Amino acid sequence: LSDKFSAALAKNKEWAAKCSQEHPELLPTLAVGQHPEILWIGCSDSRCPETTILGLLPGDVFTHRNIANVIHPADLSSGAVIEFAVRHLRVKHVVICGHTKCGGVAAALGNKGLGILDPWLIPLRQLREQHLAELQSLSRDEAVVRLAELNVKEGLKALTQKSVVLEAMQERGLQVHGLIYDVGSGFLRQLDAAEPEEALKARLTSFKT
Amino acid sequence: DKFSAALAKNKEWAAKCSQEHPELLPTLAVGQHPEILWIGCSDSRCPETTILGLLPGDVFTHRNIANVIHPADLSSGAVIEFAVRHLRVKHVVICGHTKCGGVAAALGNKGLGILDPWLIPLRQLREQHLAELQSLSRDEAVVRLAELNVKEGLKALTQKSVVLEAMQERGLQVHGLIYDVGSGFLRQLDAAEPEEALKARLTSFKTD
Amino acid sequence: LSDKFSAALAKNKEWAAKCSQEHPELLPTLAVGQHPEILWIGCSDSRCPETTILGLLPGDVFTHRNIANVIHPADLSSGAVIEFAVRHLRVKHVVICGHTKCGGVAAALGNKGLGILDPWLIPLRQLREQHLAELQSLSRDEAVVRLAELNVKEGLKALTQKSVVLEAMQERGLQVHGLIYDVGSGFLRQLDAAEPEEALKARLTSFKT
Amino acid sequence: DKFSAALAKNKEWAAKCSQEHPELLPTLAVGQHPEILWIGCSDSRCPETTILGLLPGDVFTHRNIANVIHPADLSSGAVIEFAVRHLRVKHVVICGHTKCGGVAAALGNKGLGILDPWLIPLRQLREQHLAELQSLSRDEAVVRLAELNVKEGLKALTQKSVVLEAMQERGLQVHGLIYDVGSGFLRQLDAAEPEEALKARLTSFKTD
Ligand SMILES: [Zn+2]
Ligand SMILES: [Zn+2]
Ligand SMILES: [Zn+2]
Ligand SMILES: [Zn+2]
Repeated sequence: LSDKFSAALAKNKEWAAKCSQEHPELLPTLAVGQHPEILWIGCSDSRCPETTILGLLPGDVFTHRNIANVIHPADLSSGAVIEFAVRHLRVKHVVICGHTKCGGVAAALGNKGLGILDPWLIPLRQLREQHLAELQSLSRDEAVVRLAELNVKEGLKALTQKSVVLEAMQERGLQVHGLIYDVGSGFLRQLDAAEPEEALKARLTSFKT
Repeated sequence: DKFSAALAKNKEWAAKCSQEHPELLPTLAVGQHPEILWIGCSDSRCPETTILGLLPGDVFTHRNIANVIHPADLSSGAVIEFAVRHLRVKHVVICGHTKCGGVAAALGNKGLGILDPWLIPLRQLREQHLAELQSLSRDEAVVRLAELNVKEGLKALTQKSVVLEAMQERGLQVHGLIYDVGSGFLRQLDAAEPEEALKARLTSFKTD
Repeated sequence: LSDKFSAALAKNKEWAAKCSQEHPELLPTLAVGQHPEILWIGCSDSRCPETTILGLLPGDVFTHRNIANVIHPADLSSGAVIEFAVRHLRVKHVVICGHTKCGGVAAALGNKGLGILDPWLIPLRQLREQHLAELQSLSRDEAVVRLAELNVKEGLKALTQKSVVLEAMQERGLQVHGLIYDVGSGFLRQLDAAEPEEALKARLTSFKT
Repeated sequence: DKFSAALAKNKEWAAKCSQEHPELLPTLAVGQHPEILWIGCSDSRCPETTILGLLPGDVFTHRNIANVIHPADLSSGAVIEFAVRHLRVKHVVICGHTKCGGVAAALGNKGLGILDPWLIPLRQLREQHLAELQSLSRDEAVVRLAELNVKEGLKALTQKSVVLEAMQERGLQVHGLIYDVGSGFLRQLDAAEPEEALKARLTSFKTD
């Protein structure tokens, strides 16, 4: 039965042939330089390929995907992506997308040791501690969704606790957005993700350099 | 507004998926079973699922600046642990690309703030291969250092007990590619190491 | 003659001579194996050498020192020290020691960009944002002290959001302590670092493996 | 017991310091001017200020498991930036030591949880030098890998623009030591590199 790696390289050649036949200017024009307007921070989960689920093309979405779309404030991996997207490509939108049935969110609600995943998941366990009574009042499936939403909202806070982001929000109206992707339906939903404007004033004072 | 345009295109895409693959999304909701972990660049021109002609559920994905594997990076570390031990992917692919902004940054000497520590592995390869890279044009050096970065990434990937375990226990394979953003073609890298190399790595890294 | 490095190697040999003369069994007995009962997490600040300011000897204090004694939850540097000290050496005490006139705490209350220090100092700026009204109500010098104390208390919280620490606290009565070192007087003062008992219960539920 | 005993000994030490160095604490109350950055092991037997016969204010200090320099580690990165750029230390010392638990862990094949990613650089040196280390006794291998770790750390330390700038601008020096926990003596390591090596590093790492 088929080697999925070999099958993928053959499907890549078919995709390159389709590009050459249907849109022969697209890839050569993108090779001159990318100009995406969107930074996507989402989960590595194979069911959440940003460009496919958004109905977009190569060149549209600058992408970071990690376990459970977690923003550790001092993580160089997300830190370097955000610096490059915001300062160098000047994206207009930063999207943090969580998803239903997230294995990283579910791991954080369990109490099994998962080796190197344990430090990675600490931010999710911090949210679990802070919201423990609320999460215990929900079904397992509702708790995984609620913690996924709380994680997206906390990530948007962490994202704005960066001078490069606050500068872009003041200079060009950079927007930040929280989404949940429903792996069962294919639909994205927006999170309210409200903060008092008081919140951003304190953050500006505390973080702009 | 590209954000509101993308949400409208998402709804259209999800509706079309329900009509043209009616079993896909409901079966994916039960559980993912991807056979491939892709480690690639965040570059907007390298969306793994589209360039491979695949579907949602096929590729477990990590994308960062210049597809760099720092040995002790928890972000790539956690992805590799989850993909290899929990999802049991059969393939790990590191994919570099032509016209990589991270590779180009590393060949320059401009300070880029938080990017500077991130790009150290590329500058280590630049130092190690300095005569070879200086013998090339800037455009040729950006390709060459992209290739050297993929090959070094495959070494870093295999200096992990979780990977070495899966290679011996269940035949996990690792692969290096370069994506040409101008042609849409993936090229396989030779990425040769003597078998002697994996023996010393097993001794040095595999834990009980 | 002015070279502090060569002067330090000469003073090292004088110190080795003093050990051989005054306590000839000490270093050979320590060479058999270390048994410190204290893990110290302090600032790199040259004024805070733990073994000297505690009046202790080599072998007494397992030590981590970093900029402003910051505990990033997912930092492998502090993570590995804590794992080794708590699980393998079985220390009885973990001390987080902040200090007066901390340059890292002062940096976090300023708005100058300090390159690679910026991500490192984010937890201090998070405390600044959370306590902004309180810190703005104080003099510059009082704010530097207050933020230094808030940083030690936040570090003790981060330290207990680790299964290895919670396990040792329950199984063998490991204790954790917050101190401030006054660089001008040489005195250590203890911080209260009391938590509502609800807090510790939720942390056990949320973090113990 | 030992915690309350240490607080009482602290007060006695501060009282004795006021009598035997009456200018020291009042000068330190206002600031610090150490000329040395020490990067050493957390090992309780390697307290830098004590083994150097120095005082508070003399040694800006970073201690971690096995004195490992991960190139992109923000913990060591932030210390080096602060010491070199802001305090303008004249010397950076990396000190390894005999009977190092982290070095010994890297030569074993037991899984140690969060220590495993931390110890990768030691296992990379073990792989690179495997034949040489297998030719030695356990005790000789622990010393040899400790020395290889100090030398690799000095390379990582100099692959930083802040260090290279200080070396060129103000003659910052870097030094590798091994501390013998049994004798109390520091030994200097030869730590030779072709001058060719530092030139390629300057080209590859110094920001304009
Ligand atoms: Zn997920
Ligand atoms: Zn790239
Ligand atoms: Zn300090
Ligand atoms: Zn050691």
